[PDB]
Amino acid sequence: ELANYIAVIGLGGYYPGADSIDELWQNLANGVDCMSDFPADRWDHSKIYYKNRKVLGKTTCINGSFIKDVDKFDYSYFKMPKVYADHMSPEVRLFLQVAVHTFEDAGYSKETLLSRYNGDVGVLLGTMSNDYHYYGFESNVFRGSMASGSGMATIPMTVSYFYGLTGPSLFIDTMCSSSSTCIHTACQMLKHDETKMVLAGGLNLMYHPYTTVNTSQGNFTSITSESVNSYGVGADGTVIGEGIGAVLLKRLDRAIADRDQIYGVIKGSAMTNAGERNGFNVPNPDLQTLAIRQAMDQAKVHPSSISYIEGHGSGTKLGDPIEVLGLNNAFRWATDDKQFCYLGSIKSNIGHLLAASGIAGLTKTLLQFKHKQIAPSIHSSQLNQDIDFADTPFVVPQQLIEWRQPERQVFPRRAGLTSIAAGGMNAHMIVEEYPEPADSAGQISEDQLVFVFSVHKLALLAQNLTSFRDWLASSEAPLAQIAYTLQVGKNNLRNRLAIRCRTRQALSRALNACIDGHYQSSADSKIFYRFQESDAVQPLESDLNDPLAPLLTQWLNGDSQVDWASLYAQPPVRISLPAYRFEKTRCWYTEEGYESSIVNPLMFKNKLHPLVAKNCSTPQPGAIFRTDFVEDELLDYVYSGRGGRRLSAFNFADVALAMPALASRFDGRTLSVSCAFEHYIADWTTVTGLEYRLFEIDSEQLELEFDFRRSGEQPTHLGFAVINPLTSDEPPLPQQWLDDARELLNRQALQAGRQLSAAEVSQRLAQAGYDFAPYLDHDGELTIGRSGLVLKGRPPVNRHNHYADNVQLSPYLATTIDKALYLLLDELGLPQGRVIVRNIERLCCYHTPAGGFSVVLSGIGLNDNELSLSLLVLDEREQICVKLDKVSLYLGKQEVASVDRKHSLLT
Amino acid sequence: NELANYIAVIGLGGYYPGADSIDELWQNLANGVDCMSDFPADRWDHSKIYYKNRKVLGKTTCINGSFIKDVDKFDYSYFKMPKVYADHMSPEVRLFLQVAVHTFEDAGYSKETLLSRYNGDVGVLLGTMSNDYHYYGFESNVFRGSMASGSGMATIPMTVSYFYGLTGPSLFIDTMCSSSSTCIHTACQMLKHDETKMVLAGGLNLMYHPYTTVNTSQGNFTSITSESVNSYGVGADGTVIGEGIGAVLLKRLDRAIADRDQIYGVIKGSAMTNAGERNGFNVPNPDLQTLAIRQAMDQAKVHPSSISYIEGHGSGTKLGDPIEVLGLNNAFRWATDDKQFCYLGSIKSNIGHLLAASGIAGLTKTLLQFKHKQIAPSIHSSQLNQDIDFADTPFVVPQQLIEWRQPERIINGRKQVFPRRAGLTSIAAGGMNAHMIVEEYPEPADSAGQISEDQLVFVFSVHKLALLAQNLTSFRDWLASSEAPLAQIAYTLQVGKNNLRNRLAIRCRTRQALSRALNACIDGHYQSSADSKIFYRFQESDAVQPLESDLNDPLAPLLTQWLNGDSQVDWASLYAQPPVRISLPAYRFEKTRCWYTEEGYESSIVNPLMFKNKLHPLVAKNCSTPQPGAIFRTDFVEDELLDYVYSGRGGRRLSAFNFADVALAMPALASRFDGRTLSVSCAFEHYIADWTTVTGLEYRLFEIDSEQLELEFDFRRSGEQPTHLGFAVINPLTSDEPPLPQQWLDDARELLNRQALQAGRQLSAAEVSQRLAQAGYDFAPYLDHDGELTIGRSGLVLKGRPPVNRHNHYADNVQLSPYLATTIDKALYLLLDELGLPQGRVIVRNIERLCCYHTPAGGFSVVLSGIGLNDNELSLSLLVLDEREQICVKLDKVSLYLGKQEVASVDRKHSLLT
Repeated sequence: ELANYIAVIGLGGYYPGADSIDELWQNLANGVDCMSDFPADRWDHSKIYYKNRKVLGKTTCINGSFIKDVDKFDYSYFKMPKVYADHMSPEVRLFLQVAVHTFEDAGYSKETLLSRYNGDVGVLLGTMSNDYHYYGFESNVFRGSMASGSGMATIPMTVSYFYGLTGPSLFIDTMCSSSSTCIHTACQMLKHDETKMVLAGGLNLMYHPYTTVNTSQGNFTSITSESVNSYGVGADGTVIGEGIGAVLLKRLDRAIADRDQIYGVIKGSAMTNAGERNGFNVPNPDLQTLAIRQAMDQAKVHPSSISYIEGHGSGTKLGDPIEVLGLNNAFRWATDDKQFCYLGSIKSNIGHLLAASGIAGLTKTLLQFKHKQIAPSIHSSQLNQDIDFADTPFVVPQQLIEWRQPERQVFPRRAGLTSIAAGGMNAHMIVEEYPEPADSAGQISEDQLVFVFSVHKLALLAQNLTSFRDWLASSEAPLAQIAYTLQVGKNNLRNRLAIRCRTRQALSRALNACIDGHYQSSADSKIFYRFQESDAVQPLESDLNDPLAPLLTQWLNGDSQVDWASLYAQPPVRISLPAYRFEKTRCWYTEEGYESSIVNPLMFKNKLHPLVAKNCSTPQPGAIFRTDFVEDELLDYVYSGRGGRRLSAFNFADVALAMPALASRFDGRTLSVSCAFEHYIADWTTVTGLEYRLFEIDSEQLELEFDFRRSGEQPTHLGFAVINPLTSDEPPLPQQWLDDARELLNRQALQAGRQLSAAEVSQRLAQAGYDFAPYLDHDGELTIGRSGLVLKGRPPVNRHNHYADNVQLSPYLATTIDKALYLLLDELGLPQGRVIVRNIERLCCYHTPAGGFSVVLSGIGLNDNELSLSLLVLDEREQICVKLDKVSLYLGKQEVASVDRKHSLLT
Repeated sequence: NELANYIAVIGLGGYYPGADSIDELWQNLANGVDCMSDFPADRWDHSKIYYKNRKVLGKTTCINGSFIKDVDKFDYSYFKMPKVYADHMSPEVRLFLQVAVHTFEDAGYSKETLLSRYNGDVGVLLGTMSNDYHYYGFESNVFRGSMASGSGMATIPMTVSYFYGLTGPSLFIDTMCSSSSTCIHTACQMLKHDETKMVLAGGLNLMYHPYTTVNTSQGNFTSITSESVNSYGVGADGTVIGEGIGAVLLKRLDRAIADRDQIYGVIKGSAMTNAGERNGFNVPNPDLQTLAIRQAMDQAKVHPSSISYIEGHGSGTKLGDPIEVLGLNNAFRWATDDKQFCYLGSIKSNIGHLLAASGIAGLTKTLLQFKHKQIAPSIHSSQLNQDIDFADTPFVVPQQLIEWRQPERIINGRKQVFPRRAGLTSIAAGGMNAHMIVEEYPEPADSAGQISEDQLVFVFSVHKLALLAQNLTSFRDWLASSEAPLAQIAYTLQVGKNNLRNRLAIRCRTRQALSRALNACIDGHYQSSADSKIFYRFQESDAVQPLESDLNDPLAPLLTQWLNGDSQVDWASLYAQPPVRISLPAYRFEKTRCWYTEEGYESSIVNPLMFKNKLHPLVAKNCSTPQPGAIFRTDFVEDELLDYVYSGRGGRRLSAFNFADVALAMPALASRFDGRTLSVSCAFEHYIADWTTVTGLEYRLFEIDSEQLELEFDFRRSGEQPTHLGFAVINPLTSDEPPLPQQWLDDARELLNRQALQAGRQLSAAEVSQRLAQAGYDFAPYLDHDGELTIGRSGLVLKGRPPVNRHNHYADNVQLSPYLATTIDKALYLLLDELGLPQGRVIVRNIERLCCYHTPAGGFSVVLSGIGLNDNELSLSLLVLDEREQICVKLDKVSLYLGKQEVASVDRKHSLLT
């Protein structure tokens, strides 16, 4: 039956929070959460983030997990021109590095694959995205440009090309189960002797911001959680992470004969599709169960003998319980025993790696075999309430524990691994530990020990050796396994170094003499090298009676096929050596500060100002600007009230402030503006445009007429503003006004007088028929005083438009003022009063504060049908950010008759 | 035992260019029909993105292709899906889903039958090299918040598996061009090892987004000269991409024989290899192709002499075709010294290279060859590839439709008659090779089965009553050309069509009765008669014409269950022997348009923002202030202005006449003189010898009064302040306007006649080209169609022919095109040359009274006359006329500046001045 089993002989990958596979294990073993924020060096996530799916074009993904150096690629090492690497998908580049790590980890240089198998090796992998082509597409939207990105099949075939492989090179996509499907396929290929080894794996990356927009619209990721709570407190959805992984697979009889490292044995694997169900993305537990049973059957293993399951564990309310039901039904036909098998998921640590979820899971499980420990499965200190684990075979491990061989006969450590595709595909495989051989150190005479290293760049030699020296200090491996694997399992590159010695001491000293750059061959070591890059040679002085002399002479001279094995009476078993340190040269289609239009779309960046799109001036005196009013381009500005969609009058204050720069005028000066409205737009729904006319009246003064229009109608005149530069010249603030604000702010910090919570402020606005979603609905506390009122605001971190750099008086602030004004109306006995601004006199605006602010209304008076008042906006340090001498409000028929003239505020 | 090693093809479907059914495709193949066509106008205007070579980034060199119809249409209702969902879904998923139905049904397996027989244990395996629908939503998101579009690759197979409730492996697999063959190969192994009961395998290629062709063009593997794939023929530069969607239903041979399926053919052996070590990612190794062929042959236990047809990759490249034939020869010649006994062709000659679908296309042709016992011609090979010595090979490329004989050989003393056997080969650019050996299979003697003719009923169902008449018409048309026994039609209708909500049954014993009844139903008269009884239940409208109780009649219960809407109905119990499945006509899906955009949409890829964000190609944006005058500014970027810039000795050049066009554009930019004919004069105050250094252009426009605009224009260079360039006056014409002076018209007349007659001193197009070349000009990529020059006593004329493909196909306010401006620069240079300045500099000082009455649609003539030399100024009058000889542009006077050594060098006695 050994011809039916498959050995994993090689393991590699890049994972978030770890620089090596062994660092990955320490993180797992120590329950480290490896999720993090979207990294600032890719894009600024605050510019595309929004809390729910209702604003199209943003993403609801709060965070993820990320590998380092996604843009780095050693193009020189893979004999590729740089311009080519710059245009090639990172999926291809980084998988190519991971492939070298996995072959090398297994103890198979390129040259050894040719010798042993004449390249008869397959490569199978999948990914669910490959978005690099967007760089060239987007550039082509603007200008004639080079396409970017690589076809999916280019990923495996480039590995096969670089390594000269003749076995099957396939890209396979089965969504989330893709890497497991590749692993399963590899096993069949190997079982039936179609190729001698297979490299199988997968990846998931998120280097383009649109990847997260598309993910968000797929509606399967959480909009609340920053973690994947595998079998714990179920979320609305999963969280996506990054990674790249591969295993090298060989049929078991052959791996034994070849004396490979065997991380574990795959003894059964099975796939099923969900089948008939109601909903594309809905699982059928029974078809999961079936794959699990087929895998166990094929492995000839009774389910009592399984002691660990690496579950899918994607973290959802409804997927997790379904998965466990699937597992339970796959066990309980054979036993009634409860909570004898551990159940976890690496998703808890690094998130859902989509196509790579299967290989990530297998990586953890193999690591557990190797250390004979079960890692914690985190974010599950509270277990999913819809799962009754006590009636299952399963316990979710909360700490690092000894993986004991279970007794029931003592059984070896056996695990099952499950991967589940959204679209229906399931995979389960049974894996078992394998014992290290008794004779794994091999046999070589000591005077024939030599340690050979090669790098492609002399710049990197010091690093590669430094990395190898520290690994050595804490390695347990016999010197003959290290020597043999260096000889047979490292790509033989152009700068070559040999250290002949027979102890660890000597090897370290020698290493340090090389790292320090002098290469003085000590008493306990001889150092030889040939560095073809520089032509430097420290020649081997050779001997007649010495089998090693010619072999070493060939290697140093650059030959690629040296009979190292002849030095050994028995070959040592292969071992894991530290990964080659690739050169980290950036290869990317764009400059580093680049922001895709996905971050700033053209509804923002094609406008001079969010409410002033285009200059349409004619040779006539005066400048003319025009804007198409499209509500969805202006989600920062428009809100609902009783009787229609609205937009603060104070936003036209921000337009008046922006005008002098649009006229190359009053540069660097801060401005006063007044503004008078001759019409009230109760419903902006059918407004199609805005027009502005700007006139220079003299050197000190600009005037702005503005209008709107609707489909089919002539223009309607809207308003008129006057804009002046500001100076030291203007009077000090009246003392009465500052006293009132001092007193109002103090009753807010102390909470005296009529006082409404944010929640109560929300209900008043809600019951008045206001809706401020998606960007204007953060409400603050209200203080009502003897002399006026204060309403706090806190601008959202995420707004719609993060491009415009000329918005001084922000729409959040503007709208916050509209709210203060309504609340004043309410306070004066007008719970339904319309806020109609007739006039604004002498508004100065330094900036909208990035933190909280307070809006203060005082000096409130009523005359005929006008409610006048003074307004200030202070920040959290109580620095005045806006000062506005007088707002005049217009009170309709109904407002005049209803208004409470008694009110203390008024008198 | 051994038959369990072989895989039967029991079903066949697809969509291919120039064919509305698989039968029509055979007819096209049998008749040698070229199915390539122009990029279709109902998708995009190819002339706006085409360029002849790869030097212009953003365009495509793809001349043509092949295309299926109705790439935008999808029966979302049949597939139980909201329309909005269908609209955002990749056509790859949508169309493969329809083809999957055709293929299951062609095999004779409804959904309900797949469930009863195998519990859905059926796999789905396909690939494609493109899925570009996501660009609609990406592009829209570049502009505004928008829904994403497109489906992931694995959504294609899993959607079929979802709709059919299948539990077998559902995989997307990409091995580039060999993808569909890799899928069929993989299916065979899964079926051999009994991992699943049947597999649907296939592939597809589509080009519905213009960018797909841009990306292909930059891949540098398609011909820039040929409108055909010349498989094994001459003129093989690079391949040409075609569209198609194909699948086959596969089952293990023993199971297929036992179930009495239609067996189109038997796959007896299949192997895959990768190219391995080699010099160049896209370079083949013929030895690894040979290894694949040998392994397939070994696996089928076939001697190479027994193979009588090969469906070659045949991609029509200069390097690939000889290499492929080398690989095939090496795979054969070890076994036989026979030459030219086996036919070799490729369906790519008819429909182009279907990339991932190349293999299932080739398999489709081969299975049709077996069915008809004929070898189809392989076209575009009447002259054979000159680097292939075919007489030293086993192979000949068939030029006609020929009968496929069972080949026969006495081998090692024993007469062997072999069945028709074919080898098929698919090759990927990146290394992967597939070869499979496929063999004809004989039709059973008793395929008609047995049933009492009283138990014949013909059952039909549709999802929408509105499509009923159409489906019955298509069945009736098929029926009129078919002699299939009635029992087989009845049974395949019973087990092999998805059972849908509107159900119709015609019960009758003969053809004549069935045809009568179909005619009736088709017309909406569903009444029974002596020779036929008609029953139905249309759940959609709730109309019922039920049968009556007959305790005796075997058909009553089953028919009642079926009409009532039951899925599990034991039709097989009517038959003493079940008939063999036959192919019935495809269901006619509703052709509703599901697309992300409206019809008429052009991607920015067609009109990029470097064109569409400008008010005019030379006038990007208004930057005016409140002071009188309008101000415009433009960033000078040569690559955004390929229509405009050329090279001369000094450097990069831009015709001065382009500024007359800018002036002509101005009054519309200022809302002035709408509709009126304009007159423009301009004076140039500086000559730019190399435009390379120019970074920007600035324009100031002023109203002098009612009837006059003045335009000032400057340029700037990096880190310099604006330099002045010139000054235009723009006035509208009155109809106070005198006609053209008579002399001037006489001269033009005579000169155009001299041109039409090829009279006097003429320079051919080639000579004019060398005059300019020897003077250091280069007009690539857009301004280089040099025409003939005619010189007479008093003027000259140069012919212009504006190329169909230019850089900017978006601007609508270009009246004097840059091609015409630059053609004027050429004429003026040729004047200088003829006056004795073969290296003369054209420096335009002044343009007096230019009117552009119309814009030539195509060809034109530039006429120079009234030529004078006064001090250092060469002045002339100029006309542009179109092919009808209507005056498009008239210009009283151009003034050229000549330097002093130029003034000394001119021939003062030349007739042009005399």
